[PDB]
Amino acid sequence: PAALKRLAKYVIRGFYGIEHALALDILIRNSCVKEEDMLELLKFDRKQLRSVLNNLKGDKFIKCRMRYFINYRTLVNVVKYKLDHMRRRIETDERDSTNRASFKCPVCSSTFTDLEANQLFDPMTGTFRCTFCHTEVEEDESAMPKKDARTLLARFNEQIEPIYALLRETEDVNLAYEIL
Amino acid sequence: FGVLAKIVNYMKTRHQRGDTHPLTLDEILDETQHLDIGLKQKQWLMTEALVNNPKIEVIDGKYAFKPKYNVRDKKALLRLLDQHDQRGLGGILLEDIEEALPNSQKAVKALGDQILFVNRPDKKKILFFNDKSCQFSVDEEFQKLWRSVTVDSMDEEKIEEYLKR
Ligand SMILES: [Zn+2]
Repeated sequence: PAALKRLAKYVIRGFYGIEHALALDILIRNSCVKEEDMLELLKFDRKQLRSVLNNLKGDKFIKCRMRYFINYRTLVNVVKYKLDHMRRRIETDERDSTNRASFKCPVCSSTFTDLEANQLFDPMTGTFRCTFCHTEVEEDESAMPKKDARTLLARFNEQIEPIYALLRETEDVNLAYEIL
Repeated sequence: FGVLAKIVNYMKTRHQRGDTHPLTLDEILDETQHLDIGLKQKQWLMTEALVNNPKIEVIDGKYAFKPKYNVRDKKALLRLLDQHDQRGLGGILLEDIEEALPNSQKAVKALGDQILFVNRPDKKKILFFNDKSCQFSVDEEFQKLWRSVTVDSMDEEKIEEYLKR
């Protein structure tokens, strides 16, 4: 699983810090080392390394063997589980959160939609008057992208996708590798 | 007893200064002008203590590798710092400083090669390691990563699987 080893080397760099990356890396070689031994090998602080180990174990990066001696080893799922979850994270993002229908009152900075426009009308002025502090409303752009920026992240996501294509192929090879 | 401990500290200092040359107990007594420690004590120090001390290597009639298990080389252990896939496993800030010169200049140089520093043990201790792959997207570094993961909790992953199918 040399490909998976490298795909993992990708995952450590992208994800957490180098301490975590270092701990994951030693484990990738099918480590079953004693925690005290893993402490001496790593030379971290015992409590804090354990904090690293608990942070990694809970998100589900780690598996154990109760030997009452405690032993740690990389969970046997081969990242894909992590990647699938991450893809959903990206897949959620990708979806538009900005409404194409949007007035706001400058005074109260509240937000309103097309749905409220048929009620926020006032015929004596021929335009819109707010509910609790009647003032003219114009556009919104509140807690929302004005220009480019969510889109730049979507373009960023697009930029990510080719450099992830090879990794998707790494996955393809891994997925054929599930005969072996 | 005290005299020997002073010898060891001197010996570390002399190694730091650069004098890695092999020498004898008689020579150290001389150079420190403490030959009048008495032949009984001299002998006991020589043929019991400084033979049971694992920090020195006895060669023929003289002591080598001086202060401890070391390889010295001008503290320019670049290959050692490299060390292929093993990657040192991990160097210590204290050992490099003890080695010859202060670490800081070397570390600064090492920070612009492939090395990373972590504040191990007591934030005051530092370890060096070898990184490789760059980070994959310029986000604000930490807000998107916090949002991106699979729920720590069971059946979440199964809800992601079900949404895919
Ligand atoms: Zn208002």
